[PDB]
Amino acid sequence: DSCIQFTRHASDVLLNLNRLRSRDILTDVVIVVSREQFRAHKTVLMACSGLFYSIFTDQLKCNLSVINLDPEINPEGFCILLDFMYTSRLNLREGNIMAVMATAMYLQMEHVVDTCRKFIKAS
Amino acid sequence: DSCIQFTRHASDVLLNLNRLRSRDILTDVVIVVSREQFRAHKTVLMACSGLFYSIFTDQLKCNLSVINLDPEINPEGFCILLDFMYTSRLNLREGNIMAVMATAMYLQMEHVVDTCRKFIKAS
Amino acid sequence: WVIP
Amino acid sequence: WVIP
Ligand SMILES: CN(C)c1ncc(Cl)c(Nc2ccc3c(c2)CC(=O)N3)n1
Ligand SMILES: CN(C)c1ncc(Cl)c(Nc2ccc3c(c2)CC(=O)N3)n1
Ligand SMILES: [Cl-]
Ligand SMILES: [Cl-]
Repeated sequence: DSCIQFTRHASDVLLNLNRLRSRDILTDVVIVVSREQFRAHKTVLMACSGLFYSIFTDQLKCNLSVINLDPEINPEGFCILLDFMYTSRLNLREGNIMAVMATAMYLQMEHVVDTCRKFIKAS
Repeated sequence: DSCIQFTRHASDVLLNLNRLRSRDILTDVVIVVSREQFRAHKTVLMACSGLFYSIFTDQLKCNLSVINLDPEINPEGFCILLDFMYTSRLNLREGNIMAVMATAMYLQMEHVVDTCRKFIKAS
Repeated sequence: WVIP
Repeated sequence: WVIP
């Protein structure tokens, strides 16, 4: 086509979606990880995760307001990944990298799994 | 913070949100423009437009499944802007620039209004 | 704005 | 991935 493009548009959209999350505006699901609860937008979860994409395209699960993750999933690992989904920023540290990689493999977030494997290989 | 960042994350999120729109997955509103109907995600509309942000933060309008725009709004101008919201790409042409600018002013999409003013000033 |  |  003959379209023009606004370079910062995608980043600005994601920044506004994170503002809506922080104010709990139009969130339509709660993700339960052990005792911890995380509110989010189903569309953002699907856009970032192969696991949520599969869950919310299912004709029965698409209507659930609560999703319980596998009890092996660490709430901190999930929190770091949910923050990444809404910001593009990953808080990867020596003390959390194993829990982050395991959570990203479960959530099917291929690019996060890739950087975790590389950071572990370096050490 | 000490975060790392994935450069293509925001663009990849927006690409997946457009894939959901094209398949009509988790769309939660219909925007009526004269005789024409456009399905979309309220969160994406809010993230892109000052008008939709105001509408869907309203305690009564947040629950509406149908929004009717002002009859002066051109369906083609709206279609081009909805495509821009989900792609960052604007199909700006000599034959549509006046309808696109008028629709962007109504929708409160400041960056689109700015490029339309500049393109009109050049001609 | 750019030419993509 | 980059240092933002
Ligand atoms: C694959 N596909 C057509 C598609 N359309 C829409 C959405 Cl929201 C979607 N999201 C999704 C699927 C798989 C994966 C991801 C997002 C991230 C990832 O590493 N794998 N994937
Ligand atoms: C202004 N604010 C705190 C905010 N938070 C969340 C959202 Cl979704 C939002 N969106 C929005 C508001 C105003 C405008 C836009 C989006 C685009 C624009 O040109 N003006 N604005
Ligand atoms: Cl990823
Ligand atoms: Cl804009």
